Amino acid sequence: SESSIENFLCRSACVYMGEYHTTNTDTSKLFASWTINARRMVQMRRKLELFTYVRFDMEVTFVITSKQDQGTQLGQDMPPLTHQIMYIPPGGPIPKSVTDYTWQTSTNPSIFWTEGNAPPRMSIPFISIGNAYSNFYDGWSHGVYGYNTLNHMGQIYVRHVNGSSPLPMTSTVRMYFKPKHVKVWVPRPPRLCQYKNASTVNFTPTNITEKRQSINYIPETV
Amino acid sequence: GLPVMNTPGSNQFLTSDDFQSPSAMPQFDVTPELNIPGEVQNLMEIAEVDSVVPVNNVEGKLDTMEIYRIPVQSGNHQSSQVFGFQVQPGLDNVFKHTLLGEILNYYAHWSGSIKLTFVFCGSAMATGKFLLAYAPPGANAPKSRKDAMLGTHIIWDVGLQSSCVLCIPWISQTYTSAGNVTCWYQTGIVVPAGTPTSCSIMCFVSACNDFSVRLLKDTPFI
Amino acid sequence: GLPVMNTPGSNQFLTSDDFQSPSAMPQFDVTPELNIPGEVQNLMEIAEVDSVVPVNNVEGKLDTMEIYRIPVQSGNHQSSQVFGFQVQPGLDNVFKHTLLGEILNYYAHWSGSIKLTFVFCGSAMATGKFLLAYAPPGANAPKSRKDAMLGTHIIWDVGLQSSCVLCIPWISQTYTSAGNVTCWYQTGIVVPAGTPTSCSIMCFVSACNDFSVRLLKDTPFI
Amino acid sequence: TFVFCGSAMATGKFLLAYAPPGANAPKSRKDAMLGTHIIWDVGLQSSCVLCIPWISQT
Amino acid sequence: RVRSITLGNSTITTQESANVVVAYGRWPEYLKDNEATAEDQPTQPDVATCRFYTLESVTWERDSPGWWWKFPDALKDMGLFGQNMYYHYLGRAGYTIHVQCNASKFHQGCLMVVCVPEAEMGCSQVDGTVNEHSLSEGETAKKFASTSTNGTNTVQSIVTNAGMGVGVGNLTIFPHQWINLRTNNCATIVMPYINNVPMDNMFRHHNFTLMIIPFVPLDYSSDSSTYVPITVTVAPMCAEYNGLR
Repeated sequence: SESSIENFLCRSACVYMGEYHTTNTDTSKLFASWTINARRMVQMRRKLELFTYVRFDMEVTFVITSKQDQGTQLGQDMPPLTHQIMYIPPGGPIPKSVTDYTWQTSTNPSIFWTEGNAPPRMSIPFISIGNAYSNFYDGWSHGVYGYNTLNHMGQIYVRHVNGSSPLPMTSTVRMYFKPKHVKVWVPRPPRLCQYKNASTVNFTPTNITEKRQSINYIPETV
Repeated sequence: GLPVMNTPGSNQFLTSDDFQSPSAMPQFDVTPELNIPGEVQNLMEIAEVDSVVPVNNVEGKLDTMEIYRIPVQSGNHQSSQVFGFQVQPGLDNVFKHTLLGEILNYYAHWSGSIKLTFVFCGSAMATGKFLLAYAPPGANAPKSRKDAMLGTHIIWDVGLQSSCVLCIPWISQTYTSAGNVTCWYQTGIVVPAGTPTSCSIMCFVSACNDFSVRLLKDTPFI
Repeated sequence: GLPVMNTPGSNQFLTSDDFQSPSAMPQFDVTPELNIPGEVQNLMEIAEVDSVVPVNNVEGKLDTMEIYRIPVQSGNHQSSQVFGFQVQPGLDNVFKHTLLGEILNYYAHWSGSIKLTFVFCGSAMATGKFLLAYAPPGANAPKSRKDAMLGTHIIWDVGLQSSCVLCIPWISQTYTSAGNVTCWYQTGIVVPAGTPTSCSIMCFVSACNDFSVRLLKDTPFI
Repeated sequence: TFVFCGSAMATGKFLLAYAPPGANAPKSRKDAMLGTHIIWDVGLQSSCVLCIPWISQT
Repeated sequence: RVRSITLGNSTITTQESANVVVAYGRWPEYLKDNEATAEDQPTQPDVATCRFYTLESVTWERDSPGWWWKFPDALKDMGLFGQNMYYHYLGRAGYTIHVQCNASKFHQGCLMVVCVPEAEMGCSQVDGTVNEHSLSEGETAKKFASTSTNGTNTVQSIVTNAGMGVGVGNLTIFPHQWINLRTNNCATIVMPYINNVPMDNMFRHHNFTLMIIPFVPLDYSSDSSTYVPITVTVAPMCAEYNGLR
């Protein structure tokens, strides 16, 4: 009953930790970004490789902290900061800067939040025109091996909701991920190799198990 | 209206909570389910499958197929030992990476009973006898064929049976304090003319119907 | 009184929430509704209307009415091709800005079936024949009139019918991997004396009854 | 009807393939496998029977 | 004690005491009526799909790591089944695989016969992309290796990892049979259609892979035959395609 599929997988984990600033000279360090694939968190990856097709809902909680730079200016009296967290479905537009029009589009679901309150949280349905996600794919996209276009699940963008010419602060986000209502099909043998990259199944040859003294060896009874 | 009183535990994010969550895409109808063959409800369905044991895990043969073959030699050697090991899945290197072994390393406490199966892979003209002996946990390994005969044993005649199955009741975890299994030459192998010389034994391990696991943890393999 | 316990998620502003709200003008009676004609319940009611396709979208004629007219020429040319295009709404520039095309660009996944309609706008004395051929997705475009006749086709005689309707079943999105439609001169146009020389074909696209859309997003047009 | 007259200790496999009238003879084992065939294991059967429907002359 | 089976204009003979594995308990069938009811039109040829297609034989010797075949792309030149792979854009099918071998009673050996669904294989070098020609040769079996491979574009086909980074003793989780030469020399596996969509293209996607691996190597003595041939015969079952009208 503790070996049920739901108790084995319905558990939370930190999957991404990014940093983003209020003012900078880089314009890519002004927002935080993460493509959502289930092959780049090594926590849940090996537990999912026991199965061939999976189907679940997704629940995401956010933990956000800030600090003021140690550059020059003290004596401030700042109000609490506001943060925007935008989810893009598979097939939506992608921003390029924090001042883009794409932060304001009516079809990207977004969350606004101010510090001191409870941490924010939203839930995602099973978003696939297919009938299950695919942990394994033996074939081509149309041409990249192993990758198909049915495992698109979206992206996450975070920025500050300041006005104009803000004060210099730097923020950090932790994204916590959790699957719900999980169903699996076609079990597979476990991975007896260390993972090399986050896209393929490539590996180096490793031994089957560890050695002992002889085929008759049994350690002494205490 | 409706006087209300906040209890402690408010506005915390607990990683193991089970609350409702706001959905980010309410105007979305999910794809209906498809009846894919091979649905899994429980991890005991994976542990209750036979898998091949790497018994010959000695120095030199850890990356060849020779690790799976027990080397039966020819001639008259009718008191020597063929093999021996302790029955300790999850800990011992013999049983560590099987299908039952990999599942047991996600849990901290487990207990059940094990089914072993031995298969003689020789030519159809070979005949002979073996003795398969089991000592309970606490007892020492036998040192001769005679005192193995005075315990719990079974005499296996490979000219009449190609396989012999063995159920072991009392299995758990915490210099062994575990049971063990050994095999002894009763007779020796007799062949006619124009046959291969050597012969081999293979071994399969699985779990019986009652098997319990508790306290999901991290796996110590990656 | 009434012991109460705050759960995490308290005092956050989630952009997708659906809570009650305090009204700012409670002593206000709204104007009653008026039965205006033309009420819309669903965006599929807009997509299921015919609209004119700009098939002749070549260089030079993109801001004239000449973009909507297919140029049927006179003489004897009874094997040449009249037009051809892929059936890919939302992506292809032919179908991109129609009434069905503009609705499909608010959604990230869609699938259904399409109705095409062709109208011959010549004089009442012109007669001739055309061949309208459909290739499924995956198949190549035909290169002659003969191999278009060996597929799924229809022979359209504009002296007897002014219009011909065509339903296309398997439509979705993700160098095409889509179906296509082509038109071929079977005979050529025959006129009497004292008639205009050239003639034109127009094309209308709409959506059939079953059409599904998912994952509302931002539109990539402004 | 085909009968294998070997010793009792011999084992192996054969492929018996039939092409209809009009079709060419196969040139490999692979394209004979892509037609109508049967895999005959002489360690388990000593004989294999075969019925052929469309027979005539000119 | 011989049963003879006919499909179309094909006839093979088996032993009627053979033991059959159905893959996950599921026979093949057609997709019923109304999962895509409106305009998605299916059809089935049924005529020259249900007949036995016999591949060639492979030679088993003392040093043979194994053989594998991709399904489909191994039936792409097999007559009418390879024809509908060209004309139709979508399709699905199930299969019945017979594997047979001919040996004496003076030989010994042991085979594993397994059908691995979506056997996604890794490249020989770590930072590389696998080529499609190193995955399949069509009707010709590829070969595993008894040592670790190198070079570029090669599949890391050491037999102990099975090209998948898993332990080869654990492929009993898949539908499998054992062939032990001092017992039976036949194996039959029925394989339904398994995918995450109802139909799909047949040149871009490999559904499953048939693998044959010797655990106990073949050995013989003085004047016996130094080889054993293995024969694979495939019958497509309940195949179905998109409509063209």
